[PDB]
Amino acid sequence: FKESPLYTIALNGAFFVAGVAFIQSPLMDMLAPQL
Amino acid sequence: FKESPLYTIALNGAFFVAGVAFIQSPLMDMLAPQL
Amino acid sequence: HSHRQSLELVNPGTVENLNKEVSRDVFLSQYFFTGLRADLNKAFSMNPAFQTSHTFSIGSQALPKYAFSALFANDNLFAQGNIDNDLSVSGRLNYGWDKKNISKVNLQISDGQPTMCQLEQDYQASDFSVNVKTLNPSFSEKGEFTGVAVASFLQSVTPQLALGLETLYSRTDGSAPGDAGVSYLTRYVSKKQDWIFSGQLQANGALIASLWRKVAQNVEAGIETTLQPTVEGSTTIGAKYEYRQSVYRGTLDSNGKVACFLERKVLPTLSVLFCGEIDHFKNDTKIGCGLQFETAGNQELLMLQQG
Amino acid sequence: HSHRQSLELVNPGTVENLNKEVSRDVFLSQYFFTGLRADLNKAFSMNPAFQTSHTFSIGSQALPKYAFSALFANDNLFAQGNIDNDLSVSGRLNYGWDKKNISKVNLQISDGQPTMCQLEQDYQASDFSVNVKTLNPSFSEKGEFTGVAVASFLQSVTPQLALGLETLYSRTDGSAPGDAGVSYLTRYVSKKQDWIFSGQLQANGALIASLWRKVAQNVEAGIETTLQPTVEGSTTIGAKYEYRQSVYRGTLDSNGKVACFLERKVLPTLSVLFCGEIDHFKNDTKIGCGLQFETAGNQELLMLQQG
Amino acid sequence: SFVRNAFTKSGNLAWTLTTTALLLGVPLSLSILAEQQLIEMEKTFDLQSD
Amino acid sequence: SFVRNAFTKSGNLAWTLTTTALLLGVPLSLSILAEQQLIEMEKTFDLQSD
Amino acid sequence: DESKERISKILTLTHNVAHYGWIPFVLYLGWAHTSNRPNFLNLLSPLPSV
Amino acid sequence: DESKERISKILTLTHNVAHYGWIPFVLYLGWAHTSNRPNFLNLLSPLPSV
Amino acid sequence: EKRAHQEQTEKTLKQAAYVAAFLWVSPMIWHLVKKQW
Amino acid sequence: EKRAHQEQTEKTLKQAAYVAAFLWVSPMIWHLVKKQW
Repeated sequence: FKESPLYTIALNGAFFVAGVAFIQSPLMDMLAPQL
Repeated sequence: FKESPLYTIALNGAFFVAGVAFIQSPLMDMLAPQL
Repeated sequence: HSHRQSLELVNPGTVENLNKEVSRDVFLSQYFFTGLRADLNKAFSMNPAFQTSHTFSIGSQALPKYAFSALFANDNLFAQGNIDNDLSVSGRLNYGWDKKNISKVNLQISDGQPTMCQLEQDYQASDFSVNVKTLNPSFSEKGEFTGVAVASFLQSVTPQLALGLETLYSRTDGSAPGDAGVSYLTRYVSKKQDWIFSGQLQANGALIASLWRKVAQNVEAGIETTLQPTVEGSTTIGAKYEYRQSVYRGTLDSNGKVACFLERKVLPTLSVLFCGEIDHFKNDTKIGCGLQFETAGNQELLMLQQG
Repeated sequence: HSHRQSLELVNPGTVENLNKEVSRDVFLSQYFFTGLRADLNKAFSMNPAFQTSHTFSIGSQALPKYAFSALFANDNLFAQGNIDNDLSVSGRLNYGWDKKNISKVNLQISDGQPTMCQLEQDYQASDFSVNVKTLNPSFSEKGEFTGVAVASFLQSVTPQLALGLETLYSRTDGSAPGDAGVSYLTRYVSKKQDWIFSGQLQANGALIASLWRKVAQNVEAGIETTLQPTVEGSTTIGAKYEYRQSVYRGTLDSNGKVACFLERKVLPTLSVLFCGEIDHFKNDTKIGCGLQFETAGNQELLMLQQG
Repeated sequence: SFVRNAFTKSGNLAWTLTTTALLLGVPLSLSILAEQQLIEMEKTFDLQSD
Repeated sequence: SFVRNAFTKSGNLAWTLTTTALLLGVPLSLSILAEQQLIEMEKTFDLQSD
Repeated sequence: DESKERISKILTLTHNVAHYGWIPFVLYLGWAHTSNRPNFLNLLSPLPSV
Repeated sequence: DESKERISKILTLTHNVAHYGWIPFVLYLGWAHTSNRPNFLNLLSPLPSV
Repeated sequence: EKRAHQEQTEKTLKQAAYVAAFLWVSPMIWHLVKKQW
Repeated sequence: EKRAHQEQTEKTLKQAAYVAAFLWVSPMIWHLVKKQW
């Protein structure tokens, strides 16, 4: 347990990067319905 | 302003009688949709 | 009594079904919930009825967070267990010794305490119906009866009117004498069965009397007035609309609260419920949507469901 | 500057529309409500746009009990008044001096106090957009400026990237010097316009940066991360599905709350909204349905609406 | 003013009536619309068959 | 017991995932169903015309 | 300066007049612009006249 | 009486056994009665197997 | 006072039995009334 | 201390004007960079 002040920014940046990669990956086009 | 203990029973009975008459009157058949 | 069997009466409905046409059909008392709730139902067989329901209710104080319940029913035997969050187990078992005679035992348990355990035998006859139930039955060293015992009798005086009584015995600890009361119930059915009236002069001067009407095959409405020192009673007006795609139920209470309950059948299996209420006396509202998913787990059942 | 006009840039969107693609399109921040709410809209004309909206919201703290609002709009002039319960009047007026230059004045008043009165002039050009707004403007005897004044400038450095700044002047009472801050904003547009990224290094070290993607004509998704001593920020993931019959908007926040917003268009006029949210950090839910009725009052408008 | 009191009370009663009418009618109106649409669809399906 | 703690935590996480999936999918599933039904109805209307 | 006092008084008077007559302002613009010119009582009420 | 003690002990033991084994009771009756006899893990979980 | 509460309970049960007999025989009494008028 | 807050505000405004000029001329600088490489 550290919960350093920088941990919040590191976590938010990590989630932002992961979400951007997920959104721009083929997985999001797959998520859109075919019909 | 009286709000006598019997006023509650008189009011409930009056509403019951009025609602019964309304339900069993032509007005409720009219309320049911034609289609 | 040959000569006195000529009247040929019809068996009146059991005591608990006295207000079924109004309390449990044209009112939201039993169907109402709050906040979201998803109800997943699984059907495994049809001829011998079996099911495995689930629930996910959030935001409702009355409802639990999760509740697993398996219901088993066949021609003469009906059982249902219901696990709940906090390991609160509830169960009901119904066994019909004869076609018209059924013995029902309910049992609800919460954290190791069998709080509710009522065993009742129901006896339906040509003209009269009598059922006796014992809530929290037990025996004591001094030998006197313990717990609450209720016996009700309903006899059809005429084909369109039935009268009866409900006897109540309740004893809390057994040290003191158990208070006993009697309640009077009346059920009137129109010759055409278009409208049904029922009155209940319950114990402690309580009067729960209701009326029921069937406007058409789709619309049926009813009214219930309750009365309970000073009395505390409310008059309720209700109506219900049933169609091939949806079931609507409205109600305007005497306290001022207005409620509705719409159940849309988007699909034969999935049904989306909406349940909103308003409280005009304090100007607050409690609204909750929900779900009802009925998915089978057997090829034959799915084939039957799709037609 | 003839030789330096050869680049032929495109005008970037105004500063307030920097996050429009995400904040106001693929998120529920603006659309969310609680408890029931009925919104009746009346349309009186089409060519010169006029409307007379109404609202009946119960159970929502943010929303009012009743709100009458008439919106008038034509080719170059847009006005909207909004009466609210408690006689809280709100108003907005937009006048376009030129096709690309518009001056907007908003005014909200509650119980005789013009709490909000901001006048802004917006100037859009071939490559840059600049708008200046003055919140609660006034003058003082000592002669110094009073109230809050904000000026923002956005210039397109390249066709696919625009950079700018937002200058803020705020003075509360005028006795003390008015704190002034500057904010940096960046907007990147993909060559194909498939995805849009925008970053905002707001004042006080606040970083509001978002991303936007258009999966297809129906599905578009975006992400927004906010940051604000110790920082207090949340990351939001969102998506929206738009169809000919309904508009869906979902969002999973970093705080744990999950929300959705379904708007079914049962009829071209009547639209039934559903808006439910969950708060997994405290395990409570806030859900509210609603209405949206768009009924005309003119024969021509009804003929146009029915097709 | 007593006139103002009557005005506000009469407005509040109108608001209550409108809200109750909306709450008890919108689901019922949606049900009526759905049933009628299903009836029309069945009629169209029968016309196709015949 | 630590095993019991893991059991309850893993069950609560499963409940949270199921509830979130239901909340974010049921409206989306209803929208997909409505759009598909409208498409089928348009196809039927075109088949009638042709 | 004198111009500052003029601006302040103009701001105060325009605020005061707008607070009472802004919604009427928009309603007048609407009802005048529309060729039909519906009556005030029907225009205010939320019912279709056609 | 002795019969009362017998009834009391029977009630206690049946309560204790039911509290733990009632839901299993119904599940066993179901899975045995059904001709398909689905496996326990699929029977418990809320997913369609067919 | 156990004496007064036992007596009242027993009398309530006896009256309940009386009205039970009344309801059991009520079809017969209604038949007789119908014959009379 | 009004002196330090007025000076800081004025310097903030001056830096804002500087970056405003930077952004105004940025297309030209990017054009020159593109020519260079």
